[PDB]
Amino acid sequence: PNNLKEIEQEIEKVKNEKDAAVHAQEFENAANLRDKQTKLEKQYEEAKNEWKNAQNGMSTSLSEEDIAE
Amino acid sequence: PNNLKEIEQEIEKVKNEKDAAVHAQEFENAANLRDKQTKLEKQYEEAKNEWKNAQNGMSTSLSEEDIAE
Repeated sequence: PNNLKEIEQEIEKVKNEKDAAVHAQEFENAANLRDKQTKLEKQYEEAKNEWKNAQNGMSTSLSEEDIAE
Repeated sequence: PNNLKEIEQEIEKVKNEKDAAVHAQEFENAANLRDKQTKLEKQYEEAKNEWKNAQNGMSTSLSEEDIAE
């Protein structure tokens, strides 16, 4: 639902940014990025779990409209 | 003269120690070790240069005792 998409993208760019710091020996910034990534993943798990939890709230059923299409 | 040896040994263990921090994502310790390694190499260059500076001061001569041995 257009939420875990962008959140996952931020995790990707953060990981690349940390890799650049590691190869450049900029460990001062790398330490901050490591904690930031953990923050992103922590909220990522909660956001995904609540989404699938709400998915079970409603049941997807077919209808003659779908077959008509 | 037991000077470049001891400095090189400390540089060697520091280099391995930094790798331990990097693989363990201990970036805070990595920065501290990185500065220490640079400081040691600074002393290594000075000690190595001044060692051969003293060596060039005198010239080794072949005494007849060396031939006798």
